[PDB]
Amino acid sequence: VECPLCMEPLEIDDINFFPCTCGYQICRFCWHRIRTDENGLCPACRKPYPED
Amino acid sequence: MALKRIHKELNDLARDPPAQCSAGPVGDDMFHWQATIMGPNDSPYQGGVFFLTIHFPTDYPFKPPKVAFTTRIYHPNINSNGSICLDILRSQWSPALTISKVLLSICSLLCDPNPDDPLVPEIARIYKTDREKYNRIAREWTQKYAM
Ligand SMILES: [Zn+2]
Ligand SMILES: [Zn+2]
Repeated sequence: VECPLCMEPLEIDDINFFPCTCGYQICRFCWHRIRTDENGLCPACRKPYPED
Repeated sequence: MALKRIHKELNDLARDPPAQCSAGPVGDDMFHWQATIMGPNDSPYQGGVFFLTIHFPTDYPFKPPKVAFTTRIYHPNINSNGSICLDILRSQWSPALTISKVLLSICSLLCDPNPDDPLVPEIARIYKTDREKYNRIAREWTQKYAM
């Protein structure tokens, strides 16, 4: 499994880690980046993530 | 970490490229994608070999990639200097979007261009005024630039 956010593998316990219930799951080492330079939006929704 | 995306998509669209858009070689920089696009059968655009140097920033899968066509193609939405702006890439975009979607957007723009002018309106104005006027030069230009 590789997150389409960086085309890099994921973690076993990261498979159930989704900052959005739109089925879009992504490794922690990807979501955190969205909250660094981006407004923390869904890469397929443009909506802000409910995550902290 | 996140850079892998550039090479991963590069090889991905190299072996099995989508419709019209094909990848493979890189430019002067790893963030400088040297992809190649092919023209459709409905519009006066041939395949040949048209390079489009897409410049990715340090936030490629987060910030809109700066697409700059290398091969000067006569397209109403592709300026002679290489200025090519994607509609879905205008006014930001959704964080991480595969390059496939970005490239496919150019393909959709190849089949009957958009009258909305970008940097230089000339190419869009001629299309907006008369199709044949641009049709005759489009197929001619694509042929002369087909090396
Ligand atoms: Zn990742
Ligand atoms: Zn969402």
